[PDB]
Amino acid sequence: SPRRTPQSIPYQDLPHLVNADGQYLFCRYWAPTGTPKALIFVSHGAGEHSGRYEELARMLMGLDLLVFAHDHVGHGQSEGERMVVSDFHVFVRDVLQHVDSMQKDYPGLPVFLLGHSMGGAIAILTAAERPGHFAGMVLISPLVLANPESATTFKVLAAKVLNSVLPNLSSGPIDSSVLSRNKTEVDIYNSDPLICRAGLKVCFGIQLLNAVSRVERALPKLTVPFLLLQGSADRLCDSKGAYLLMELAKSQDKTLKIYEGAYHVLHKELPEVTNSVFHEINMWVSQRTA
Ligand SMILES: CC1=CC(C)=[N+]2C1=Cc1ccc(CCC(=O)NCCOc3ccccc3CC3CC4(C3)CN(C(=O)N3CC5(COC(=O)N5)C3)C4)n1[B-]2(F)F
Repeated sequence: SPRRTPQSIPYQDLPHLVNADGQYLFCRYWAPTGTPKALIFVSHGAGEHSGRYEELARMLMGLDLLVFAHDHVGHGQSEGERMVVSDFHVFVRDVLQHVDSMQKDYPGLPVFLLGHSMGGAIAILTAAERPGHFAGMVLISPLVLANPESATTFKVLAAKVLNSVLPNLSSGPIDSSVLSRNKTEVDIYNSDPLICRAGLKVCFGIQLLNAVSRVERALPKLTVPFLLLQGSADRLCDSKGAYLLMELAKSQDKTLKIYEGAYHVLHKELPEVTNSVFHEINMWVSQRTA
């Protein structure tokens, strides 16, 4: 009986990678027909999975980048208790393993990171561990500062869980209605069986708060070029965090675009926003691969 995804598919039938904890991570690749000009790792966020990046990945592949991703532990088709992580650094360690593996297979190529929300915090922390080694980072509403209502809710609950033994204490789910003004994208999110929409475990929310704390400490070490895209009406990642990232990162090549009125998932927003997001990422990555 082979090791299977949480959805019962044998890993031997799928692209995969075994992490340092012996857990199978489901992997995705979008490689061009020609010779790749760069590599780019796509880092998905909490609750979701790498298949939600199909359209972005196909655009980047069309620029002759080799796009690759995996489902973070506890997410999508990867192993692990759902939306649990022993420590947030597991996510960063696993990204670095996959990046290092791909860099061996495609030596000499520059490597970019792209991350949304929790995946953007992962990307920041990944780049901060390897100053000078990444060519650029694209951040879509990265988790730099949590929505303050969410932060206060979990900080109070964290007091219970950090002082008692309450392993399964949960709060509300990530609210789908604040993900996007595009109702069809909200409905798609609520329909995808690979998305975990349960109430957030307090221990997982604690790791999200750990991510915020570690991102703050990482900013003085962050020198990678980056493009930062942020909606002004984001009720999940506070736009104040995007401004603070622009202020505190030491990168010499940093650009912020604010989408006025837009919600959290900018690459799945109203068409005017999403089209701009795709266009801006295309141009920014193109300029830095040439
Ligand atoms: C007056 C009032 C009363 C109450 C009660 N509220 C009030 C007001 C507000 C305002 C907002 C909220 C709630 C907003 C909400 O849902 N928080 C969820 C909990 O978040 C956290 C919990 C702990 C730590 C940190 C956070 C914030 C992070 C940011 C992410 C949660 C989103 N994720 C992420 O990586 N990605 C990928 C996704 C999925 O797929 C996509 O495509 N992208 C989303 C990480 N309230 B309220 F509290 F309801």
